[PDB]
Amino acid sequence: APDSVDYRKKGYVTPVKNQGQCGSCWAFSSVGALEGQLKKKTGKLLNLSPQNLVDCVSENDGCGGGYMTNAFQYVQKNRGIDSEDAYPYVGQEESCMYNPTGKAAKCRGYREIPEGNEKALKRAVARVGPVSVAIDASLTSFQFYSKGVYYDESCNSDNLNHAVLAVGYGIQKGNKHWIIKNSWGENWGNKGYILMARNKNNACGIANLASFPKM
Ligand SMILES: *[C@]1(=O)[C]N(S(=O)(=O)C2=N[C]=[C][C]=[C]2)[C][C][C][C]1[N]C(=O)[C]([C][C]([C])[C])[N]C(=O)C1=[C]C2=C([C]=[C][C]=[C]2)O1
Repeated sequence: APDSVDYRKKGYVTPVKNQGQCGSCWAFSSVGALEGQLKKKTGKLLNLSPQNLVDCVSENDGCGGGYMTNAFQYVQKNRGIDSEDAYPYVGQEESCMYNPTGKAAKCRGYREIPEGNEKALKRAVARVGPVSVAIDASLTSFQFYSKGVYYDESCNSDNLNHAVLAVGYGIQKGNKHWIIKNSWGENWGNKGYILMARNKNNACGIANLASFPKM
């Protein structure tokens, strides 16, 4: 077989989604990883509730931003995360209204990939499934990406400002990459996804704050 992987072909990744005017990328990145482990464990692909996270992970700041680890920790000690269906995404923080009745998954903690180590991230994506990663999506070059293996010498691995999901990795025009599921609607980039540079000195800090939930 090939030196690459794509969990979209295993039905691990739900349809692209759109944050709207809410800094909820962390929530979508978290839901993404959770959904992947859920499919892997129960064989059912399902959208988990990003709003549940936005309104209940108090260690984060709702539409102000957050970390995926805090999100996984929350799911763990809250002993559950509601499904999208049971806790719709309204794109604006409101009081926590988590309901045990709509629980569609749980977490048993999380593991973090060694900072800046793309080989470790590769192994993780291989062993586990979709992995949450943080990146530098400042550059306008990132803003209107549409195809190819994105790479911009101007990216700053120290400037992590967006949270997304790594659902695979491979090669293209002889370009090693990471298969990234963004959350700015299917309309953005190649159907919501974007291929980012791999083994290129940790371009855009793809491996500086990666993690996955245990389930
Ligand atoms: C996320 O929604 C990404 N948006 S964005 O609009 O998609 C965008 N992305 C890149 C460049 C420009 C626009 C922007 C900001 C909100 C949000 N980002 C985050 O939540 C990041 C996530 C990664 C760095 C891990 N984290 C925070 O901003 C953050 C973490 C916090 C916090 C407040 C309190 C506690 C933890 O903010």
